[PDB]
Amino acid sequence: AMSMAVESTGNAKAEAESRAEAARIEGEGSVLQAKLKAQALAIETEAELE
Amino acid sequence: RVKKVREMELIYARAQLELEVSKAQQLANVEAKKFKEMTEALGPGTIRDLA
Repeated sequence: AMSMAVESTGNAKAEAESRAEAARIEGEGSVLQAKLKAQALAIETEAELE
Repeated sequence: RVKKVREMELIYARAQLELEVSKAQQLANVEAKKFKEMTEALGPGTIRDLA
């Protein structure tokens, strides 16, 4: 029974942590994607302002 | 962005709406003076008598 416990832990644990630690990547993607679009859109808008 | 597009909008909006009121002033000055020349040489009592 504590065997089947360890397989269940490993399976659900592995799947969930894979999803969350990938969401870490989409998160840092959001971080520096916001940082880049900040100045990018900034220069389009300040070029269309004049 | 939402500050500096929308504030240059405020400043141009001023430059245009003191403008429309300036248009209104000048056209209404001409309407004014040319009703004045109208009535004063038509006659102060003539307008009363005709009505």
